[PDB]
Amino acid sequence: FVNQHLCGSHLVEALYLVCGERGFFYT
Amino acid sequence: FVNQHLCGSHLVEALYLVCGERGFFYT
Amino acid sequence: FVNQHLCGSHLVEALYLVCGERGFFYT
Amino acid sequence: FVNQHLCGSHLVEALYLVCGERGFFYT
Amino acid sequence: FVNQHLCGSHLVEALYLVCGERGFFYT
Amino acid sequence: FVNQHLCGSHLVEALYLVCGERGFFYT
Amino acid sequence: GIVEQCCTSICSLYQLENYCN
Amino acid sequence: GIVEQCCTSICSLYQLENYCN
Amino acid sequence: GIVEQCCTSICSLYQLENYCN
Amino acid sequence: GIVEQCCTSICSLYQLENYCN
Amino acid sequence: GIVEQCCTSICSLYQLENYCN
Amino acid sequence: GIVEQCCTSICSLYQLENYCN
Ligand SMILES: [Zn+2]
Repeated sequence: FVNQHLCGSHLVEALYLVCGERGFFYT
Repeated sequence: FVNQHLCGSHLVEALYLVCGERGFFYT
Repeated sequence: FVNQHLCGSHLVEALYLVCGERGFFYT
Repeated sequence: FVNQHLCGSHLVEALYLVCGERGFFYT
Repeated sequence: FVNQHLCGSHLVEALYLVCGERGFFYT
Repeated sequence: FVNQHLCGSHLVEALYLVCGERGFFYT
Repeated sequence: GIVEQCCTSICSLYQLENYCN
Repeated sequence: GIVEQCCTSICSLYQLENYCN
Repeated sequence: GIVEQCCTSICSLYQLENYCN
Repeated sequence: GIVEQCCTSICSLYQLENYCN
Repeated sequence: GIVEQCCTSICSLYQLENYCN
Repeated sequence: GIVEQCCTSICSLYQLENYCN
């Protein structure tokens, strides 16, 4: 991952991609 | 909001739409 | 749903989720 | 572009790309 | 300009939709 | 992230998250 | 339209559902 | 139906222009 | 988790609300 | 490149096809 | 939260992974 | 290309970065 800001849907999508099956906590 | 099977990115997007900034847990 | 702006494909995605197989009108 | 049939959310994605804010009916 | 600017992930998604597995150049 | 096969949109989104505006060739 | 209600401003689920078939 | 013209059968992006509002 | 309740089983607005913080 | 053409300014579908491999 | 770290400011892959399960 | 390396085979972080320009 790198440089740009990540907000809204893009931040949750990046989380979904990076964490995968493990899941994540958007907080 | 119709009842249906929500999977992958769509489930993640659905949680963001419903919860928003309250934050949420995905497992 | 939550308190946030829904723009572009994100709004179309919201419609896709909430309306399901019934379909929708993006107008 | 020589894509075969578009189904589900993929068809919706294609509609927004082509139509944009002109709007469209997904039924 | 009923069609809006295509930036970031949205431009990459549009390129994939139009080009397919054959590939594309994001530059 | 998770060491596993990355295909289609998953791969295009991963390259954007990692490369960003640095650009990349999807072939 | 839906973009003025949900994108320019903030809309509720009720408003959004108004555009379902 | 857009599904028959585009999912059941192959359609081009330019063909979708006829489905815009 | 929510994937078992909403993807394998049928999802609903009420279920989604229960996973909000 | 395509970024300046489609993001900075507005582009058309054929301009995108110009960047296909 | 993650919003302050990744949306308000720019975060790294490591920081982003702090929120995985 | 990257498709063959990451989709047909397995590739990690430093493998995707190798494809950034
Ligand atoms: Zn966006």
